[PDB]
Amino acid sequence: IIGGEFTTIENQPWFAAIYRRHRGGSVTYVCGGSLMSPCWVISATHCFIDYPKKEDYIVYLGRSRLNSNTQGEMKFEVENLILHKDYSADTLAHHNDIALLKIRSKEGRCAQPSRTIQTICLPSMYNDPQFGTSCEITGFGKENSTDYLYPEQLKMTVVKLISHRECQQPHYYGSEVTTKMLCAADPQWKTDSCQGDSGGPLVCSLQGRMTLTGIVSWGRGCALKDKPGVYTRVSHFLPWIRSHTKEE
Amino acid sequence: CGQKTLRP
Ligand SMILES: *C[C@@](*)(O)[C@H](CCCNC(N)=[NH2+])NC(=O)CNC(=O)[C@@H](N)CCC(=O)O
Repeated sequence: IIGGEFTTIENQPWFAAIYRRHRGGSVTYVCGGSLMSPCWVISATHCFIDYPKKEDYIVYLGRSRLNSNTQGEMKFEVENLILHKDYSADTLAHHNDIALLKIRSKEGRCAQPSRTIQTICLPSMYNDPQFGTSCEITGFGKENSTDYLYPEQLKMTVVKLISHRECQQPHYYGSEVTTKMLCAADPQWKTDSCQGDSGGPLVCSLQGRMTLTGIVSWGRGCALKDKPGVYTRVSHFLPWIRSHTKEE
Repeated sequence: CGQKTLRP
């Protein structure tokens, strides 16, 4: 992230840090997540691309520190990693970035939602805030497009939304921005998300409870004059998600 | 869901 607010597993209790292991003991941080039910996390597809193995991935719920154990945290097995059968990306954008991981306890059970371990509310049908709504994102993101270490303490920042009228313009992303993805930025060059941030929360609370409005996916450069941040609008994926969570 | 605890 490029905002400015180190926070904790109590400010974004639904966030799931996602890790990939190695034959040689270690683990490295891939992308974020969002609890939905007890055993279902939900990220972006472009993360598990080059290494599509549900077996060599470990997932953390209830953890604020990057390369260090947060007491009262739950480690999971990704017992089922199904992605989106229409994901594709071009020389700029990414379409249909959304996947679901079904997790199970090393002991044999799902999430036991508690203070830190909490779940988000899905948005209803065709329902998104207006183009002014400040929403809030987080993640162990890159603190600079050029920077290369992922900050050690979970981050957070608020950002204003943007319209089709706005983003579709010439000095922006033209026709690369579609209707199944939200554009977001601050007045100019101050805040944004970034790499490492993907697969994690655009957060706006609607009608009371804070819901999963969007999901970080792409953008040219982190925090750039006339260059928003794009999130996969969960709005349209509502049936997809529900269609897999019950049977197949 | 949307239940954000209070630790201020
Ligand atoms: C996969 C995920 O970690 C990132 C999130 C990038 C978010 N960036 C901003 N500014 N919010 N997704 C990607 O890296 C997908 N591809 C792109 O962003 C490319 N268009 C990168 C272009 C560039 O770095 O200038």
